[PDB]
Amino acid sequence: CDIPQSTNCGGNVYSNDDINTAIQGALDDVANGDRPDNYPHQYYXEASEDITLCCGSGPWSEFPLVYNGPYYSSRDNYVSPGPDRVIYQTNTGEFCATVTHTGAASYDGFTQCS
Repeated sequence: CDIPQSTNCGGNVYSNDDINTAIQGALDDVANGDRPDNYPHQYYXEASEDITLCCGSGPWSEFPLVYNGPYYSSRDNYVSPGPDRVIYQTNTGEFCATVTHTGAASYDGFTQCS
């Protein structure tokens, strides 16, 4: 769907530019064989009960959502991905959702941003 003007991930508010930057960043990264901290990761889901995608069929990818993006981490300079992520349609770059570990029931769990 169209990138929202802003999104609230457990207190961290990101703009449409932060979101777009994450997706564009991830696509460029993949195109050049640079996968910072091994992201993007595949998003395996439609079975998900608390995450609603606003995009079509998979495959779906997930990449860290951060300020002054896009997220980047290097061989000798580790940078934490933080708790927030963007999910996009792998083959098209279509925005699907913003999710976060913040406010989830377990450390590895996710909830949708508002």
